[PDB]
Amino acid sequence: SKEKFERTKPHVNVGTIGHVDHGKTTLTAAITTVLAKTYGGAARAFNQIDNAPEEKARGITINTSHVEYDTPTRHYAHVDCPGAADYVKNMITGAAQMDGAILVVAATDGPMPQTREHILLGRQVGVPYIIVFLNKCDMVDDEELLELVEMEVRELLSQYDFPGDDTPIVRGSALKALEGDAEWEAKILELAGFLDSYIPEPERAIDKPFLLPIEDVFSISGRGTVVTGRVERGIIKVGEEVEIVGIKETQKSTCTGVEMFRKLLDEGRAGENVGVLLRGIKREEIERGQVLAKPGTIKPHTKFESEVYILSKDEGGRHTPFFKGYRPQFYFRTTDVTGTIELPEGVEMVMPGDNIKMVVTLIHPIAMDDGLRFAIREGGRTVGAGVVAKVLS
RNA sequence: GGUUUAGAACGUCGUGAGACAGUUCGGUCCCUAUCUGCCGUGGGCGCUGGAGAACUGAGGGGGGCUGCUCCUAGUACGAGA
Ligand SMILES: Nc1nc2c(ncn2[C@@H]2O[C@H](COP(=O)(O)OP(=O)(O)OP(=O)(O)O)[C@@H](O)[C@H]2O)c(=O)[nH]1
Ligand SMILES: [Mg+2]
Ligand SMILES: [Mg+2]
Ligand SMILES: [Mg+2]
Ligand SMILES: [Mg+2]
Ligand SMILES: [Mg+2]
Ligand SMILES: [Mg+2]
Ligand SMILES: [Mg+2]
Ligand SMILES: [Mg+2]
Repeated sequence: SKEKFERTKPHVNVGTIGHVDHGKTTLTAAITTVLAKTYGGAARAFNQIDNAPEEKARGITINTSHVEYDTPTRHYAHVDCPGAADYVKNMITGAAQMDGAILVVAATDGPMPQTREHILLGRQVGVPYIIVFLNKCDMVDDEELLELVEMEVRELLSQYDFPGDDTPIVRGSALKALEGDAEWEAKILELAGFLDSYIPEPERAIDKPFLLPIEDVFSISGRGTVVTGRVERGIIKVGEEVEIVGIKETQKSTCTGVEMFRKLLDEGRAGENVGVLLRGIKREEIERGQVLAKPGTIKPHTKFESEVYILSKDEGGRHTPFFKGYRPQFYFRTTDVTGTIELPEGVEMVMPGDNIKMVVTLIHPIAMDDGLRFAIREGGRTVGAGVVAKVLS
């Protein structure tokens, strides 16, 4: 916290996606070192990304570790999700902010079970565009075998609603480009070109009132409690009133300071990932899941009508009916919450692969409006997405 | 140290002397090796004229334990761990 971040170049929220032990932290670490040397960004290393006793004794990503690197045209803000079966909740918070993704497949193994589950989760939340990166290559010195894997990735995307053949499948090692090989360094500089060319400049909302869903809370020793998250809409100013709304109850506060990757900001606008400092609030009372709205706009609710689209075996969901009393997990913006379903009159059962309305009573109150969407999950697998119809409370 | 001498006590059994894999405190462990055996170490004669060396090797003996850490490799395997 020292340098004022000057607002040059359009901000793009990027993140990696992939299977476990399949290239991801190494991919980001290579992007950090390569873009530092040629284009003249900040250095950093692979050690600073993933850290602590829990992510070393095993050697896996559990929390969402972020990076900020720059190119001539645009400015990027990377996110490394955990990619594993047990940590799928905190993966969704990183994936929700992401506009243009970097999928990671491997030329040795190929497609894996969670590579399918990641892409299935992304569309229901909000991932318009996606790029593939074959992160091994050099392990198999053969032209025929490597190109057979390229064919399999186009099938995954085209089956599950995407361009498929139009998506640029770049190839190359991360470990060779990390240390400094001239042929492999330039092949990741080519991926930087595809991030600019393929993914467009995302359209932000700088008009409708201020909102900020919290992905993860912090406690800076000196200043107080800080809350990170993408500014989903509107603008923030250092001094304005900020009514916290969500789980538990509803608190009043003021914005002490906005920052972007340990650098100051006056006007933190919509689209970019910023960490807002609060006035006289503790680490205990503020929870991961709540939202920072402008006073008077949004109101907390725990009962709502919604036209939910349940999925069948073809898309990816259930294969059996269910009566009232069913309690799955609802993923609104960032965090999950349980809720009992109440079906309408003249509706005995809910078959899979059907379009119906339903009143859902949540256990906690969460803020919502008419137009918002979510993705239901239960039993380590998806159920179906929907859209909010009417507020009831 | 224990169990098995003589002293003493408790509990129990006995009229009592005393008794009890019941308990308790105290209580002399001798021998210079002839022979076999064994570990060493010589003298004698032999090995066919005598002497000094250096070998060969039948045969015999000794020795043979094993952890942890890296590399291959976070590779095969495994949906993940
Ligand atoms: N030889 C080679 N090894 C690679 C390459 N990319 C990744 N690896 C290996 O894979 C390991 C990195 O695993 P990650 O993908 O970071 O594991 P992770 O963070 O759990 O992955 P996610 O679950 O996707 O978050 C390293 O120890 C590398 O040895 C590559 O291009 N070539
Ligand atoms: Mg990682
Ligand atoms: Mg591992
Ligand atoms: Mg004694
Ligand atoms: Mg005695
Ligand atoms: Mg004595
Ligand atoms: Mg003696
Ligand atoms: Mg021998
Ligand atoms: Mg051995």
